Amino acid sequence: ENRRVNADRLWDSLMEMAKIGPGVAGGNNRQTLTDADGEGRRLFQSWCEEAGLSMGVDKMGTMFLTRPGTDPDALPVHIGSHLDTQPTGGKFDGVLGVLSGLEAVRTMNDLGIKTKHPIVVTNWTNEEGARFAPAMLASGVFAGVHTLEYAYARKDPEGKSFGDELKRIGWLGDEEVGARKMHAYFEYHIEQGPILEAENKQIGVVTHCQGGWWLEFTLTGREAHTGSTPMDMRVNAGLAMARILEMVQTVAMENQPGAVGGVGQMFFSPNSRNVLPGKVVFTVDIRSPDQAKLDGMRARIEAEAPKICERLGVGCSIEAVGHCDPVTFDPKLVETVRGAAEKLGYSHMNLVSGAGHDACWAAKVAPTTMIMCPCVGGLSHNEAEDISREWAAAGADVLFHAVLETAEIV
Amino acid sequence: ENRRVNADRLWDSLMEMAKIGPGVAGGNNRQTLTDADGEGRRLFQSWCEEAGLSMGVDKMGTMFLTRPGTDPDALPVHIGSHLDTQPTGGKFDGVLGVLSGLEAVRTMNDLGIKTKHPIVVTNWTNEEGARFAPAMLASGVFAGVHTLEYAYARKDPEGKSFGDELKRIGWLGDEEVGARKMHAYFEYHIEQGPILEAENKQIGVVTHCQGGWWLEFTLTGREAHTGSTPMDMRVNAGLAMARILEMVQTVAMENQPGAVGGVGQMFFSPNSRNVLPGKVVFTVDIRSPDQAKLDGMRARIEAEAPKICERLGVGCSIEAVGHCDPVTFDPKLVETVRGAAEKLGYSHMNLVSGAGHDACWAAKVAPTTMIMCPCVGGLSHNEAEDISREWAAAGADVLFHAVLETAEIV
Ligand SMILES: NC(=O)N[C@@H](Cc1ccc(O)cc1)C(=O)O
Ligand SMILES: NC(=O)N[C@@H](Cc1ccc(O)cc1)C(=O)O
Ligand SMILES: [Cl-]
Ligand SMILES: [Zn+2]
Ligand SMILES: [Zn+2]
Ligand SMILES: [Zn+2]
Ligand SMILES: [Zn+2]
Repeated sequence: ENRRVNADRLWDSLMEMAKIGPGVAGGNNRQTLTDADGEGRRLFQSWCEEAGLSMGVDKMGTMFLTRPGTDPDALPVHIGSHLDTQPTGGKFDGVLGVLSGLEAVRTMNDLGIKTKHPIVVTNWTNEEGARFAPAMLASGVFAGVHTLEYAYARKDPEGKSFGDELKRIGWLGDEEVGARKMHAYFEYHIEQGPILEAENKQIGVVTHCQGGWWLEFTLTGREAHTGSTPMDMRVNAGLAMARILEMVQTVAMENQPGAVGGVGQMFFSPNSRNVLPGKVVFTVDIRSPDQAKLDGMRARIEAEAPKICERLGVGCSIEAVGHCDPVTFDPKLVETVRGAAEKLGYSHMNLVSGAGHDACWAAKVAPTTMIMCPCVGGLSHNEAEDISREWAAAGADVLFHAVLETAEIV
Repeated sequence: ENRRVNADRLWDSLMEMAKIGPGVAGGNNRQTLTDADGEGRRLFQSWCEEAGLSMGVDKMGTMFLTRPGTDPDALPVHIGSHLDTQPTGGKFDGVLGVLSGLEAVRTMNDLGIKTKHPIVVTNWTNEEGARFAPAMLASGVFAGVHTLEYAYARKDPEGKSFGDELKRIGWLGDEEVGARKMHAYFEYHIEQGPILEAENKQIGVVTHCQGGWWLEFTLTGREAHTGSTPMDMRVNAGLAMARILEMVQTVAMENQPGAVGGVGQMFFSPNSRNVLPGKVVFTVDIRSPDQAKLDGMRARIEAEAPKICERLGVGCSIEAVGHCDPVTFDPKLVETVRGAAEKLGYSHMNLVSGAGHDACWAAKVAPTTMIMCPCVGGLSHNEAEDISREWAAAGADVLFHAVLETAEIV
């Protein structure tokens, strides 16, 4: 209640990691299994070892940095997030949670605090799902949602497989994925939504996570000349994609509040200015806090889209390339978080997470919750993503205390 | 009337060139200024020199192969097309006209025919405008529509410039672009439309070319998280693009008959599945045989599209990256072509060309017309583009006789 993390030390570690794999506007382009990700993992590794943590790496490249407890038989409390970013990443999505875990350890060392349960700072591979789909791939293997082989065979847009890239940057570890058992899992993360800033609250007590689908459409047209083909003879997969995006906007807007839909990825083949496309590939991202509502939006998109296509002579094929159902966080750990906020005198409210997180898969296999701090305009997945020294430190303080309650001081 | 070209020799030259830069389905991917194009140009060069033609090359890489006439004062009759293809090219778009020119020369040699006017077989650089926009770039320089510098600075999607690529494959010539004066220019080309096949006509007597615009849209959104951004806070340039494609389909359909509108090329940035795009870039291709109608479709697309975008918070920027006005071919050469068809006993009808061609720029600077043969289902810019030995030869015969009438036998 007096005991606080070092704000300047946390902040300084965030500005140092921001320099690894810079974007073009003061954010980060440090995507999974690139060289810059390798550099980021090594920097994090070295900081952690100077803090007395010992490293284990699983076959999905997930890094576990351990601070032993006083009971050698006791299961660990993990503090988790990701160091991998979007191509237009901010400095804080993922990174905040991992380096807050480090700061909590450093503070314990500064105060010579021992715990019953070990504490394990965790960096999951390919949270973002920008380079290889799905998102939360490593934590999904951990929870048994995906096989190792399935994960290894994911390809980026240049055709490189996840497995090979992991091996290339040198982070294929020896531990079986998901062989570690957790006593509890905590994730500190920026909100990525406008609510905490708009309501003037310092801490978000995360109760639930909204679920989502990634539906990948492959539409088949007929390559043909854009100048000499009569309109009544075109098989236009581009127009079909256009009508499908409009229909997604309608489904989302007919399902307010608590529903989003949209598309961020799109490919045309062969992508010539005077050739109607033979393939159009894109991903629809739909999400709701409410399972039945999410099921209903999916069924509907999947029924209406083939009819848009059939009206145009266009072939339509859909694959789920990502899926997380809504999650309810562990009520006991939710109280610990609220309690830590109150003990510390920090304004707080409950919150549903808008994004998915590795925490959502962690909750399959262990008591789990999350903590959020505010971010400016709820902007995230943009280089302009912004938090203050003061916001970051507040939530880290809450993380510190929640973890100590759960790991048990001696 | 007895004198016909060698159908097996023409056809065999088409099947030989088809083996250079193969596609993935028995067409061709032999785009401008690739190594495959270098190889195609060299094969054509060697066939022409075996036929006693002498070569000049301009600074745009256009190849002029000359057969002398007996009048020292007389300007040449050119036979023109292109050997460069789309990524999903057929074996016949462009190639038919260039190798028919060669076949006509070989037949003149076989019959020992001399002409008053010299004959110049012409292969123009970057007709297709698939790799570098605009289309008909070299012939455009020739007719004075584009500067040499502007042409050299065109970039492909990987950032290579036209100028450098021309130099690399070894086709930068020494002649000033457009220094040659032509007496007349003829282009034999497949129809790329269904009409000749459907009407059971062997020869298309081309009277006009429909004109067109390439309008390149750059839409500006805000990169944002596709799960955690509320719908009322998204600036969705993808949805804006979707509504613009639908508006184009409406403008085209409301301008029937004689209007086409469509999109073959599209880029999203940064093209991650969970990041709404910051940039969406695409090209709208609009065409009409009627100038006022084409003008009107452009004004309308250019007025309605910024309003679609402004309603979504999206910034809108439009640049013309290609333009040819409707062309009326030289009526005297049109009669020569009709006459050759009649002399030979080939069924014929008039046609407006759906595509643009180098012929359209040639017509700025010399009497010009085109000859078409049928193609199956009017399918073109597709590897499955199809003509028969019999169709190809008939139109070449008409080319031969039209050119002889115009160049004048001795
Ligand atoms: N904070 C963050 O990196 N989160 C990702 C993870 C995710 C993506 C798709 C999905 O279906 C479930 C989770 C995001 O929601 O974009
Ligand atoms: N041979 C061929 O396929 N021709 C091209 C040329 C063209 C392109 C754009 C334009 O505005 C005018 C002409 C096509 O029609 O796409
Ligand atoms: Cl090449
Ligand atoms: Zn995250
Ligand atoms: Zn993220
Ligand atoms: Zn052509
Ligand atoms: Zn073409």
